[PDB]
Amino acid sequence: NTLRGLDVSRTGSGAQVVVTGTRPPTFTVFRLSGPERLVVDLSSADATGIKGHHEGSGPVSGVVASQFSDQRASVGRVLLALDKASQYDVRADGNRVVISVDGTSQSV
Repeated sequence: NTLRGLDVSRTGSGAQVVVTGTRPPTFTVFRLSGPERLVVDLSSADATGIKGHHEGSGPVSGVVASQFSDQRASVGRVLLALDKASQYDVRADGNRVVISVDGTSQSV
C-alpha cells in the first residue's frame, strides 16, 4: 500500500488530519465554496478517510474520498466539508502528511 493509516484529531484550536504512507506523498490542497470545503489531492497514493469524522469535530462536518486512475497510476481526492472558515496549513514529515485546519487566528 501507499497510504497505511489515516487519523483525525478534532480539537477547538485546530483539527489535525494525518495521513501516513510508505513514500512521501505529492499533494495539492485547495478550497471550494457553497458549501465551504477543503480538498486534498494525493498522488501515487489515494488516501481515503471515513467514519473517523466525529459528530463533534469543530472544523469538519464530513469527509468524502474517491480515487481515479491515470494509466496505471492513481490520484485520490479527499474532500472535507467545513463547519467554519479555515486557514489550512500542510506540512510533510517522513511518511506522514499533516493538515491542520485553523480558524482565523494564524499565530500566537
